[PDB]
Amino acid sequence: EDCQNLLKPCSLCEKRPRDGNIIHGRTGHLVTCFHCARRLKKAGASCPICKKEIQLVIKVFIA
Amino acid sequence: QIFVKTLTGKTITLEVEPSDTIENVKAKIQDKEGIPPDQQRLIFAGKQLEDGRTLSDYNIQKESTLHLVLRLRGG
Amino acid sequence: ALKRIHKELNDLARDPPAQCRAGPVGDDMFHWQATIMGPNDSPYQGGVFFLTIHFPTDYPFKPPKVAFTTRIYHPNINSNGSIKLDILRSQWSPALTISKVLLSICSLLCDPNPDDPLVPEIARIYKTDREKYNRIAREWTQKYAM
Amino acid sequence: SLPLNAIEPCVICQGRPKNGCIVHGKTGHLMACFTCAKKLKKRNKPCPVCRQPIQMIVLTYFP
Ligand SMILES: [Zn+2]
Ligand SMILES: [Zn+2]
Ligand SMILES: [Zn+2]
Ligand SMILES: [Zn+2]
Repeated sequence: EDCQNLLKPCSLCEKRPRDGNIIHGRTGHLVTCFHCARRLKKAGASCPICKKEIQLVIKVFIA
Repeated sequence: QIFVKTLTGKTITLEVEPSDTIENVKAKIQDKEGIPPDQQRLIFAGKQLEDGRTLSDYNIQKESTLHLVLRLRGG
Repeated sequence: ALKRIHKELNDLARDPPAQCRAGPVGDDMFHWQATIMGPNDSPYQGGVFFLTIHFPTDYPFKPPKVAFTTRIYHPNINSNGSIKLDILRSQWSPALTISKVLLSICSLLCDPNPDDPLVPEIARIYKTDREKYNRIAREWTQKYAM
Repeated sequence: SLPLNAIEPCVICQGRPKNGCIVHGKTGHLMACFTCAKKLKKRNKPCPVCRQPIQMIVLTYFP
């Protein structure tokens, strides 16, 4: 039931939905918008949740 | 403003010009749903909507709902 | 498949697409009957078209088998009510639901494909004289589709 | 309409939350659970929603 966190706005900028998936290996953490996730990656920051290296950031569309 | 019923059955709201072209609308839908306009087929009154045409041409009033399905080919 | 099929019926029960309806025939949840109303300002206007739908066990990884029970005059649909349409075979997607399949089928009614026809004989009429093809489609609707 | 979509179960099996993210290029569609999405990949089917080739399935968390 943690699926309801997808209703909350980006955990950082809070102006946008969480559509950035932070991908490390075959897993991913979707807590931020695409722009914030892309900016974390770009700054060399690791995943804010699990602190694993960020291999990829993708824009996620829920359907 | 018009409404689109997505492939998965959700309703999205679009802000559109009466003279807007179907090809643009699809583009808008691509921005919201992440679907290529080439894979979209918009249906209204049970009939498909041609890209070249426009909302005006097809008589789409405000608040009218469009239905999205996948591109298809009869054969 | 049942959980998926039930969901589809529930949304159909409540809010069905403009002209279409579907639901099981009798007991079996895997056998449905559907009705498609002929689109307005087409030769099929006023016609009520019945179809059968058989959901496979692996639905929706595999397409439902859809066929016309009502007779219809159209180059992509034959006299067995067989529909040759890509989303029923190659182009199927598990995200398509009966409502959307039914809607796609109506849109096929008004936008046939004479270039690669299921019924060649009707293809030539559509291509050459369209007033004729429309004339026949209208007669078939009144004869067969009322 | 995001509330109804994000919390709805897998569109495919209707039995599990949508945690399988279908990745293609810079975007993904989050529709199916991880199990159902792996089957699609495994059978080399494309993405149910956009029809693009599936590059990989990411098991996605949303804390
Ligand atoms: Zn953000
Ligand atoms: Zn992480
Ligand atoms: Zn599933
Ligand atoms: Zn996709």
